[PDB]
Amino acid sequence: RETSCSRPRLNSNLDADLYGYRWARDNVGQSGATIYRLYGKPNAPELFLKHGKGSVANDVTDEMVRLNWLTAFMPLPTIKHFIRTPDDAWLLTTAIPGKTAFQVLEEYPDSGENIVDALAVFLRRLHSIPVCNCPFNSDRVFRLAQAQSRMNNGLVDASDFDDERNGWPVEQVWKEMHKLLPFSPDSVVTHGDFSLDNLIFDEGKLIGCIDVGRVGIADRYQDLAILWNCLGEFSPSLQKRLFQKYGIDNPDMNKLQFHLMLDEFF
Ligand SMILES: NC[C@H]1O[C@H](O[C@H]2[C@H](O)[C@@H](O[C@H]3O[C@H](CO)[C@@H](O)[C@H](N)[C@H]3O)[C@H](N)C[C@@H]2N)[C@H](O)[C@@H](O)[C@@H]1O
Ligand SMILES: CC(C)(C)n1[nH+]c(-c2ccc(Cl)cc2)c2c(N)ncnc21
Ligand SMILES: [Cl-]
Ligand code: NA
Repeated sequence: RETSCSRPRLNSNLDADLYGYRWARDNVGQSGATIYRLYGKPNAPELFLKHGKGSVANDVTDEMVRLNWLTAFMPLPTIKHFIRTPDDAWLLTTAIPGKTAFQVLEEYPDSGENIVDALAVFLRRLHSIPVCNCPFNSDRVFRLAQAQSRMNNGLVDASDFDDERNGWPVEQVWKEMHKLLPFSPDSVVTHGDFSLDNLIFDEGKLIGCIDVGRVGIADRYQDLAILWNCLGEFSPSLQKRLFQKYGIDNPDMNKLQFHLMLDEFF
C-alpha cells in the first residue's frame, strides 16, 4: 500500500556547519583520508573534517558507524554531520581538546609512568565493554583477510615495517606471521589502532580516544601490541609497565609478535 504525497525537505546541509571557520590541512590519517581542522571561530568548538574518496570513503564510513556506536560507552569525538555519495564520504566531528599521548610524553618526559598507567586504565575500561553490545567483528580471521588483500593489491607500506622486519619483502612477513598460528581465542571490544597518537590528554587527564575506524571484537593483544610497540620508542620500562598496570603477569610473546606483524599490513 502506497499513498501519493507532497514534496518534503531536509533541514541541514554541510555548508552552514562550516561557516566562519579557519581552514587547515593536516596529514593524511589512518586510511589516507584528507583531514581538515576547523578552528578560529568565536563561540564555536574546534572541528575536524575527514574526506575519503573511492576505497578511502569506505574507511571513513566505517569510522563513522563506530564513532556512533562506541560513543555510548567511551569518550569519543561527537559526529556533527556525515555525507556519503557514490565515490565520496565526508565526516565532520567535534575535536577532543588537548594533546596526544605522544605529544605529552615528549613534553613531560618525567610523566611517562603516570601516562602509561592512565593509558592502561583507559584500555581496561574499553576492554570491559561486554561483547554482547558490539555489532563489529574485527577478529584475526577478518583482519588476516584484510591484510591479504592489501598485500595482493599492492598497498602495504614495506618502508614502514618495524626494525626487526626492516627490508623484509611483504610476502616474507606474511609467511612468517602464519607460523605463529594458531593461538587461543580471546574476545574483547578493541580500538584497533591503540597508538600514542590516538589517545588525547588535556590538563593532565586522559579524556578521550580518536580514530576508531578499526573498532570491533578482537583479541585484547590487538590493542596491547600496538601501544607496547609505541612505548618501545621510549623505554622498555614503560613497555613493561603497560602490561603490569593492565594486570598481565607474563606477556604472551606469541600473541604480541603476531599483532605487531599483522599491523605491518595496515
Ligand atoms: N600505514 C598506515 C598506518 O601507519 C602507522 O602504522 C604503522 C606503524 O606506525 C609502524 O611502526 C612505526 O611507527 C610506530 C609508532 O606509530 C613505532 O613505534 C614503530 N617502531 C615504527 O616502526 C608499524 N611498523 C606499521 C603500522 N602500519 C599509523 O600508526 C597507523 O595509524 C596508520 O593507519
Ligand atoms: C584525525 C582526527 C580527525 C581523528 N583527529 N585528529 C585529532 C588530533 C588532535 C590533536 C593533534 Cl596534535 C592531532 C590530531 C583529533 C582530535 N583532537 N579530536 C577529534 N579528532 C581528531
Ligand atoms: Cl581520499
Ligand atoms: Na561518549
